[PDB]
Amino acid sequence: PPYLKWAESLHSLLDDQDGISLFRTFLKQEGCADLLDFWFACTGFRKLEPCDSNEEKRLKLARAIYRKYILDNNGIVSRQTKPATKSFIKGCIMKQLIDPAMFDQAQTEIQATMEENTYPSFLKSDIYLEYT
Amino acid sequence: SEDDLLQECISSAMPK
Repeated sequence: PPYLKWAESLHSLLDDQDGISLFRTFLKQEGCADLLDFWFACTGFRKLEPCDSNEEKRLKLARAIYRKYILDNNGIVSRQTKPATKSFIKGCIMKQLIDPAMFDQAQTEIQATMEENTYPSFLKSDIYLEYT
Repeated sequence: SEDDLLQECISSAMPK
């Protein structure tokens, strides 16, 4: 049963659209869906190839992710990412040197944040319990 | 820079 696999690893949960939907609903109610959106945004950004034809799209995307989740140090993603990590990202943005893996560290920190609090809480939530 | 651009990016990373 898919729902059982989701309790074995966060990666299993996020590899299932029903799992993602349920988990995002839970996060939304807890006021932190940005954690998951950001996680997927980094993955989506990274899979874009660094060729000339994608240059403009990639820069606009990198800026968008930065502006919404990294810029203001008050959002939940920004609050859960390290100063040095955000500094490096800002530098990539300003220099316009945006390697596909530039958000990797931030993504790892946010992934840990979910594994540490919201993921476990989700598995013990009414939403999950009801679904199962 | 754009929620719509972020949404397209997020969608591309979804399973299936």
